Amino acid sequence: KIEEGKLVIWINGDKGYNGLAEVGKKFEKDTGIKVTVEHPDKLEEKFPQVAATGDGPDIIFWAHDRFGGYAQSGLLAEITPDKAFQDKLYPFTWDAVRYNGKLIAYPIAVEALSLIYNKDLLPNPPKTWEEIPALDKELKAKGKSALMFNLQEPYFTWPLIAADGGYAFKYENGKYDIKDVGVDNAGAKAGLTFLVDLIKNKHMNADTDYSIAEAAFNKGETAMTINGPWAWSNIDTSKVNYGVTVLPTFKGQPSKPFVGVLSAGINAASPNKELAKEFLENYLLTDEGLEAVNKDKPLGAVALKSYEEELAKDPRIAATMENAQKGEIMPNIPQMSAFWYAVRTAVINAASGRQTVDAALAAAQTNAAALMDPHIFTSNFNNGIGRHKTYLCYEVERLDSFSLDFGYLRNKNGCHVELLFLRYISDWDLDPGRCYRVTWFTSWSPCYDCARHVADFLRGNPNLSLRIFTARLYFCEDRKAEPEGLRRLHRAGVQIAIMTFKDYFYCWNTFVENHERTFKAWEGLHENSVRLSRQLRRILL
Ligand SMILES: OC[C@H]1O[C@H](O[C@H]2[C@H](O)[C@@H](O)[C@@H](O[C@H]3[C@H](O)[C@@H](O)[C@@H](O[C@H]4[C@H](O)[C@@H](O)[C@@H](O)O[C@@H]4CO)O[C@@H]3CO)O[C@@H]2CO)[C@H](O)[C@@H](O)[C@@H]1O
Ligand SMILES: [Ca+2]
Ligand SMILES: [Zn+2]
Repeated sequence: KIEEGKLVIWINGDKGYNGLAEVGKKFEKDTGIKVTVEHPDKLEEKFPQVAATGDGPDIIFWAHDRFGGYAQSGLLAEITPDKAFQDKLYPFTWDAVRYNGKLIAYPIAVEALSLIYNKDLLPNPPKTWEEIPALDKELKAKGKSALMFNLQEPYFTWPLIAADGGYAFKYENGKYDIKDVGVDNAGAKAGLTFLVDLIKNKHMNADTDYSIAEAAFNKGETAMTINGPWAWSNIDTSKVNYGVTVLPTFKGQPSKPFVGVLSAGINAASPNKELAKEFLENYLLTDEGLEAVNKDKPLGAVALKSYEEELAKDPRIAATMENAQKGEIMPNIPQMSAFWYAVRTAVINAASGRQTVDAALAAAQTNAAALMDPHIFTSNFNNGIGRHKTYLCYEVERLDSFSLDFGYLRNKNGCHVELLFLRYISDWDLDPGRCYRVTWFTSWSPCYDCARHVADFLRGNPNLSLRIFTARLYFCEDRKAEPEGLRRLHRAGVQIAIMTFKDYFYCWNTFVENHERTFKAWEGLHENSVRLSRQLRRILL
């Protein structure tokens, strides 16, 4: 449901979407092809929903942190720029859009948050966060506040949380450990506690959003703020005398903002994949293109070497790059949106008092995971009681071993969990140059049909290993076909086993929102496990 011979673009409203629409005009004049530029709310949320059915825009613009998700779902076309073009752009920006061995998007510009001060109210901006209270007291007397920034988005408070030692996923040896999450470590709590204490002590209000803070600073009501390049335009229009310096340090260490890389990706359902490539390579990622945009609203430090050398003379851009170096670049992995949704809830609740810092950050670590209700796990994985629904917990590892994703799903819409997993892993289109191992923890054995498709799919993909651990056996009677289906899976190389306490214990700690409560085994677990183990042993002979 996407029009051919036309380009629709989605970009966020805080970017220079008018500047971009002009590049679409130049492009239209030189080709005849119309270029619509829309900027819907929550476009980053809307895209995956529409794109999954063959609708959506041809090009989507967002920071790169959300693209691994889009790629896993099979929503992005593979971009393929020649070696000549890849030279035009800084190497490290290409690395930000590298996922699953492919390039998934075109990098446009590097964004990072900076401290923005009013020279008239504060000629010397504070070097530490700890001054801000005394600074706010000194200023409150004159009818002004010291600092105002958006507290409704974790992006803006992340620099303070990350400073003392908070982090998203541990990065070591070039890879990300998705099981080592550092949102609740000592550092995180320290930085966030400072934030809350500012709110308790009446130096910041908890309800301050983006528009409120932007209006405060642009009317000279608050001495400082914290924002990105995109904000500079309206500060100019307001004729405030502003500087753009380094984010203050916390406990001696620098604030570590998450660095975004504005990126264009192409809808895999687009018929206009060529048009999009032509537009992005030869009209936007040029000198003329980026300027048209950067004049509407600043991009930061663009990815285009030629045009960046020119922009880097700006002292504002210098500070941006200084903060970016101090900080880290955002991971692009699918876990990132979950992480962002989680951290968001923490800062809001901790800031409003609904929770304590320690409590909020605890829940964040847990929420960022795909976790089951404990009642649902016990209700369904009991090896003695047969519910009429199937649950599947899965882990997907890479044999280099190293885990890429873990989650759970249940049968839905008359669609068995086995076929649902097949779609999820097909859509992903894993790099066939490497080897992976899929592990299922399922509550029922697979029906006969699904045993075909899983066997077919596995002979279709020699580089995948499947291990199924099951709680019960479905229709393993002699007047049923299912028992052979388990042999056919076994012959396709699949390791089938019955779950045991070790397995239930692992699942309890991995796929369940257990609240630290220890796994209590049910009466008949060890007996049922033993009985079934033999019953299976009898099937695979
Ligand atoms: O929870 C309710 C909210 O849900 C939606 O917000 C989500 C996004 O969908 C997530 O992707 C994520 O947002 C990240 C964002 O992905 C990340 O790039 C960064 O965004 C910066 C961006 O780099 C910069 O260019 C500029 O646009 O500012 C952005 C920050 O505002 O950080 C984001 C998170 O702070 O998480 C959010 C929820 O936090 C939906 O959009 C919301 O309307 C909804 O309320
Ligand atoms: Ca760094
Ligand atoms: Zn089935």
